[PDB]
Amino acid sequence: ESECTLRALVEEYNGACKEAPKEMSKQFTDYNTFKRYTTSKKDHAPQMRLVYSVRKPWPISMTPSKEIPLVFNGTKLKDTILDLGESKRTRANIVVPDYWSKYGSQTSLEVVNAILYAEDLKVQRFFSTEWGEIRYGRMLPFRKPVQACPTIEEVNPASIPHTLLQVFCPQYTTLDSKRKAHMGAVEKLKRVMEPICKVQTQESAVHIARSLIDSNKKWLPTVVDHTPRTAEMAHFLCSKYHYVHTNTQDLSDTRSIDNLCGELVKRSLKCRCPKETLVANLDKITIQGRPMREVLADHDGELPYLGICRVAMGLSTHHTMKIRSTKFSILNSDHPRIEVKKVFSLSPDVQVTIPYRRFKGKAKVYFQNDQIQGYFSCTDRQIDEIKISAPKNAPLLEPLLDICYYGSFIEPGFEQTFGYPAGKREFVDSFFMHHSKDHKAFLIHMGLDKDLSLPLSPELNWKEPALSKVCRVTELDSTVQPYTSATREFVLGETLNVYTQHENGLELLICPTEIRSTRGPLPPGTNLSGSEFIDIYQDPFSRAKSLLKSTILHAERCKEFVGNMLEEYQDPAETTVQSLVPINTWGKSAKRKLQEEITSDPDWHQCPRKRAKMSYLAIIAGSIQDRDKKQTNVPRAFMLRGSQIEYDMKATRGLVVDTTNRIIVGGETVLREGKGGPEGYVQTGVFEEQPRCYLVDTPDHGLSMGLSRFCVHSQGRYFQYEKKISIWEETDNIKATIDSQRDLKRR
Amino acid sequence: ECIRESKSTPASVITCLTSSLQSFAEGNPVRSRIHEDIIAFGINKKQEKKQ
Amino acid sequence: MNLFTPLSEINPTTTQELLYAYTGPAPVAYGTRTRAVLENIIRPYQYFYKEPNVQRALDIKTGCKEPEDINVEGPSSGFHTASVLKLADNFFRKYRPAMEKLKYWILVKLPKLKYAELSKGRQTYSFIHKRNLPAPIALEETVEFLEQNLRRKIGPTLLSYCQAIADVMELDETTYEGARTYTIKFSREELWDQMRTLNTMWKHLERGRLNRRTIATPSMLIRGFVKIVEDAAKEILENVPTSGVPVGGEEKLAKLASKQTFHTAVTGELSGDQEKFNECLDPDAMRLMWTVFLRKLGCPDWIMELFNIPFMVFKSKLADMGEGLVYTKGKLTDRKPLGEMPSEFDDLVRNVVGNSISCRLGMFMGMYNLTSTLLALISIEREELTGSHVESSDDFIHFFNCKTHEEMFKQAETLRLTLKLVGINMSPSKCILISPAGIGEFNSKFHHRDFVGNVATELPALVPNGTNPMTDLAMGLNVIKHSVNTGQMNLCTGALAMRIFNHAYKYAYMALGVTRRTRFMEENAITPLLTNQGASPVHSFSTMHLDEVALRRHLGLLDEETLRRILNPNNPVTQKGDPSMFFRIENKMPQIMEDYSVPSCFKYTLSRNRHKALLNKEERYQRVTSIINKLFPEVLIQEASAPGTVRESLKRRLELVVERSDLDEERKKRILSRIF
RNA sequence: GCAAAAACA
RNA sequence: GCAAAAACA
RNA sequence: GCCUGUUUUUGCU
RNA sequence: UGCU
RNA sequence: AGAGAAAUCAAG
Repeated sequence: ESECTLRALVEEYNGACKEAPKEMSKQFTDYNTFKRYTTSKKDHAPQMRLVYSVRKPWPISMTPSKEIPLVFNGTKLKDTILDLGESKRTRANIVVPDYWSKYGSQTSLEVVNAILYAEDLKVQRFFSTEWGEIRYGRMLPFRKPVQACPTIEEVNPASIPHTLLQVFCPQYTTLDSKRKAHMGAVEKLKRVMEPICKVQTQESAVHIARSLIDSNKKWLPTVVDHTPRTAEMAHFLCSKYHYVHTNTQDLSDTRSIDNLCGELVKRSLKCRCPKETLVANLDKITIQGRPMREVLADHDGELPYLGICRVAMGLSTHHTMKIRSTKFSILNSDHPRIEVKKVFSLSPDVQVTIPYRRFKGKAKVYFQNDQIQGYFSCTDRQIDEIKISAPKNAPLLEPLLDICYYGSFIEPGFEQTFGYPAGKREFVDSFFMHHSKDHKAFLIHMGLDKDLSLPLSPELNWKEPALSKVCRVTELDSTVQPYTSATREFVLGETLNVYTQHENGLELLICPTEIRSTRGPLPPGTNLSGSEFIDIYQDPFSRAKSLLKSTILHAERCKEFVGNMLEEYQDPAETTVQSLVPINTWGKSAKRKLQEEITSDPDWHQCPRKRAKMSYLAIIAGSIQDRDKKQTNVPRAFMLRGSQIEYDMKATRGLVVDTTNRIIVGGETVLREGKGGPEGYVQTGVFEEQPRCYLVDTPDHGLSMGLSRFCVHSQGRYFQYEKKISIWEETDNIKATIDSQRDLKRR
Repeated sequence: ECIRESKSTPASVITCLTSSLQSFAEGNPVRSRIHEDIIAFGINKKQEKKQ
Repeated sequence: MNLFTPLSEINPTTTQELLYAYTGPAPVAYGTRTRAVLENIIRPYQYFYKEPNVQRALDIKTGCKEPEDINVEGPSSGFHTASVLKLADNFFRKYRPAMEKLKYWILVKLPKLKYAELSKGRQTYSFIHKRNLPAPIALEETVEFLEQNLRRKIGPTLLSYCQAIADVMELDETTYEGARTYTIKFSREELWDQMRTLNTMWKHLERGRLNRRTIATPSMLIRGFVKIVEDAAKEILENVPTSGVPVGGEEKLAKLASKQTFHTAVTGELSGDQEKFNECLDPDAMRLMWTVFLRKLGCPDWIMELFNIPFMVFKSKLADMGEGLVYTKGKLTDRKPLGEMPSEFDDLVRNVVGNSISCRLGMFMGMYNLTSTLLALISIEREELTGSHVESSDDFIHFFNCKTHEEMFKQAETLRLTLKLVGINMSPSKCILISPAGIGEFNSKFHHRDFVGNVATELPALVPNGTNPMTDLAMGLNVIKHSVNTGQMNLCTGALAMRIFNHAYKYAYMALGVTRRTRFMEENAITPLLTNQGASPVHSFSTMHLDEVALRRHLGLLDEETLRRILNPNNPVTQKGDPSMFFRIENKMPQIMEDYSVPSCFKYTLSRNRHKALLNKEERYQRVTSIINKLFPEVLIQEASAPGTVRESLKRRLELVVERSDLDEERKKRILSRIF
């Protein structure tokens, strides 16, 4: 029973105290030092003894057990003649495991399933991949770090220990540790290790879970546009002579996170000084229950908007400069790619300044597109050499023209017009179309030669024979691949431009206003209630729910919202409010009701029911009114625009329901009368002895009961969280102080 | 919380069900695939069995 | 050799695999190391002057030589002080991010370094037992020595350990008390000599050399000091383009490929080695380079002193001579010390300190691979050199991009001279330059169009490991898989290696032919069903990564009834001697302790068939660690931080576990009654 | 898994 | 963290 | 007997 | 006492 | 004897 474990622990503690009178006078923190003292497990050349060791009379050492017969069918399975130690001393014949393969006690099938869980996952993963057709061919390897094995959930390295602590020993954690843990991974890991922990020891299960949520990237030679997303199958699907075609999609939420980040960046560029707006909004948005900073840290993707948001949070980005379908990486350059504000005065009133980027000094850029791989060297706007490793007879139109656009080498466009300039995208499209139908600028820029050794044909094809050949274009003699030695650190511009710190300045890496990507689904569980952009939601129900959660749960936001709606001032949620209420004629009555409710009760912004009534009145007040219709009295309830959802002033039904016990907004209990934590908790105390208040079992256990004071245990210390009485968080008070300092500095 | 688990229908499909419920609540009747959807709809089951 | 030089289908670079006699025996060393040790001692003195004058070189403390004294036609021991200063300044001015990372490491990472990192080493010379001992044993005995001579406790950090080492040096007499009981005495001079003593010893089973070389090991009194400088050098080298030592495997190949850009008219590729390395490098040059790095970083004086301790200790090194030079009268064989009778090393008699000999020049040992790499890299940074350089320790490759051949030759000679300025001599017979680049070698990696795979560098790992059938099969198959992934072995070689490994692995476990195991299985009607039992292979080329048991279960080759027996966690074969603790996810009692066995019955332990007090002390430490792990599940995921000593910490933890056990109050009282 | 004399997955 | 093995310098 | 540094493979705590 |  | 190579094993 449960008492046997306590008995065993007590006897172990007593024996360790008696058998080791010293080794406990040391501090507990000395464990990190003396856990490594495990000598006498060392051995030398076990492989040079295996043949003899197996062929010894008694090779196997096991504990004394009665399940192994002394003699079975004339063979002596075990030997107890010597018994020098008599404990872990009896020796067994080499055939004992073979004997046990039969004639042995069995185990439940659940145990067998639990033991082979990860190996079975690997086997089904192998037998579930489509074994395609082998495509033999010469291949130029690309050495990159790739994930060793797939993970059930990707978590940033800082949050792995807290996730494991929440999975295995929640009773010895604090609320900060719980907040830093990935709760989705916690649930997945708990479900996975429920049967596994019954057959694996503590450390074995801990590190099995760690491996299930650890990336563990390793460098391997891969094939471009054939990345198997994991090195589990590289020996089968890849080599220097073949690949096996496979059809596997991403099945990852990185695309949705890109969509969310793109919406945030696009809406942030429309305000004043977008950088701090984006930073503040990223600190107020939560996907599922995880803060946006942590989920950005979790997903280290190649995508542009994800990279911009990761840089805004101080993290790194792996994004590479991409033109159409060709990726460019600067091997080394004298100066960063500069930009020229080429103004076009084609018309006096109609003039557009279209800026392009070029090189100054010498530079060497690696390019990759499909199977085409190589590098080129340039000086200023002149190409010196190009080396390409491409399959024979391949058309090199698009990669070469992407190179020309990247370096601004050919000069029909950029500084010129080849026709009136209007917008960046139109000019780029015209450039590409013009050079697609007229690709002679490359030939007049590079020159022609009659040598047959040069592989680039005048029609921009690889190894096709022709009378003339394109000069200074040769085959890639040696493998070339980008590699950065120093840890690149990125700089985010005030206009949300991602820069890389080059020696002589700043190198542009990601630049919005030309990142073309259509809108996509948002990540599930996204919470925009605390952010300034609720209109990102495309669903009226979600918009209304987020707006009402913002107003109800916080008094100051309700104050600001009511004030802006009543006085027609600019509000962050003007678009949402205008899109929620149909075109009506209740604005004047709503503003009136606001006036009498404010005058009658100056102390209204403390009862959530009053906040709900004021929010309803303000939402109607800030609605889009109709001109050619006389104003009417505000109704008790109205219907959301383009929907059958009812919003009610009395909050008896529909979108908001305020029962005596609790308030429900959009089917979710936002506020509970006595058991809730809307204002949060603060730590308030670390002690080595239990304080004078209740000790909860786990941090989440104390978060549900909602006591005024409770403690948690974590490595011999007690943390007694009580309550938050301040009406502001640390982040925005720090923001206010920093802005006040900088707004005294400006004079 | 799972009471009875059947080998025919693994209990991991409750993740798919809850994901669908949340997506539908968020105004998205159709949602992107998740890993638990692999053994929920027999994706690549024909190829698995054949191989 | 003409059979190894194809001309039509493949090139000799691909056949460089054939220039390997591996799978044959590796050479061993037999007798006295005294001749080799004395030769390594005398070589730095022979190279200081252009004309070998050993007697005039033994009185030199710091090896600093004028630029006109630097030998250009042979090895040159010593450095130019002004050259070292200027080149270190140039290397600091460039690669500013590397210096920023160095500052980050000094401020953040250095204070968190623990002296338990010293336990990761192999056999270490012990100044107490005058022998070679495993690093944990030597570290623990050194910690006890410091604790009982300074009458205080040593902090877990490495800085505290180094400060204790420095503090003990201030004492006049130090004593060591240890269980057998026995007491040994150290004076300041005796303990200083033991601090600066390197234990020399042969290097066995080394391939690729005609002559046997001698390896050395330092004491724990200086390994800690070397650890800080090595970590700082690694931090710097990870952020400089010209380094090749901190990266390895495929990352090193990617870094090399990033520099194989040949676009100018004359594009050379110089690949060579440095001759007489580890003995032409004065530690004072490394001192000066580190001092310049720390001065230009604004570092205080204490960090400079800490960085300069190890190189001075190596300037005062005492290399342990062997058991004597071999002397013969007729056909006799007698071993005599250096100074007994004349030999070719008579000039070094004055440096004899007991059985050890001093040497103020050179390093004598590769204890500063990263620092020597940094010293090599600082010399590269100069205006004349415009090519790409990669240096690991003493193997380097250089890529030239020059307009004319004469400019390339001038750059190559400038490279040679600037290496010689800091005491690094290019091996003339081992450095080869190809004027059109495209063919080269670095760390035995040959590339012509791409880095060609090198078979026979993976053959020594193809033997079964000898732990147990499951572990042996798993690691052999995964080694073959890694060789396939890295491009060393292709489809055919991978499959052939799999077959050879499988056949040897089945032989080693008595699974082929008629053996005792096979006879017992036959007479008792036991079908094998497993690879180690003689069954047909289940693993294939595409299934190297799959576990045997899971794959057999999936394919139906292993039925569930036998699975219920093989994977029994209660089998006597792999039963543990003590109970183990188990987690219980979402349970009233989250920890249950019970007897356990390794699930697989074929993961048995083979008996091995044959400072004792320190070993009992290790066993006591293991017991304390086991009880701490049982009572503190959270130290398995994060570092231990509970306050107080071990006894009180576990006492309160055991209590708190009891009051949450959900038992009766009086039962909790009776459990607490018997807690010591 | 659906379904029955084999199709879907 | 530990243990075993391998390659290179 | 079996150093130092980097990388890799496996297993166990 | 049995590796192609 | 031999193995072997810059000196060891072939006993204490």
